Amino acid sequence: ALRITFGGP
Amino acid sequence: KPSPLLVGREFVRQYYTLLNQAPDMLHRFYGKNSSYVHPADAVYGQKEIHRKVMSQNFTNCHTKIRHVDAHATLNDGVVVQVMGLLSNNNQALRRFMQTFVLAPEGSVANKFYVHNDIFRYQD
Amino acid sequence: MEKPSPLLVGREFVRQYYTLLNQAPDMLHRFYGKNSSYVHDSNGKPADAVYGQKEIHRKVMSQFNCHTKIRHVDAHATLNDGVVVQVMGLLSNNNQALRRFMQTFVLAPEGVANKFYVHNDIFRYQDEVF
Repeated sequence: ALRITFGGP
Repeated sequence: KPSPLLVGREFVRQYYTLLNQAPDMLHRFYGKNSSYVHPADAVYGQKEIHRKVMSQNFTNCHTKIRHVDAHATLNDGVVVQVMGLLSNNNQALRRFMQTFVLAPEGSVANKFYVHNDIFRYQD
Repeated sequence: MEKPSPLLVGREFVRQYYTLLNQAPDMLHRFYGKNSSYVHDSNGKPADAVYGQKEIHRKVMSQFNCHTKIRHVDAHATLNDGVVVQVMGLLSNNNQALRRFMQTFVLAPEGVANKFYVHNDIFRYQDEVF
């Protein structure tokens, strides 16, 4: 939940 | 919000590890309006950005990060400059800078997408 | 009415910026606002960056008859009708050795049309880094 993550909307 | 420099570190860490382990998975990071520039013109969107990435034939791509600036920018985004050395497919380490605007994905907390991606070797 | 190319925005700004860094470094601060962020080694390698107009002025006067050679300017649309500009080339302060550098502006609308301010000035000399 508090992990910074990356992906497109 | 989480420290910009933290988003900066983690994205950076995450990005060119993809460039070495799976370029074919790099597209996932990009929106529909996302530009990617490697002058050479911008491809846009996940589908073309993938096509361009696979075209660069990133092979055994080791990467040396010599600095990272990362600052809060408009829309609770983060701009990022990386200064570094990049070899590819066994070429000599070449110096370069890469500018990123990372932007909040909206739906999901602490999640960003790359809105801008600009890379230029200095040589 | 027609919108100005991002790349025009960027080029024009870089023209205007590296100019004023000769005409009146004193007067530079106006480019930046309240949430702005500026930098240009100190100790520990790459120095940290100030923020906000007042703090930026101090840091600018803490260095410039400057002469800039811009070898690369790229510029693109970003969030909130802003422009991210990637600058790259050479600087020499008070008639010294030309220095290689790698910079990144994020410009934003002022909200006067065609008027923009600097939300981020990330400047780095290369020698101090490589």
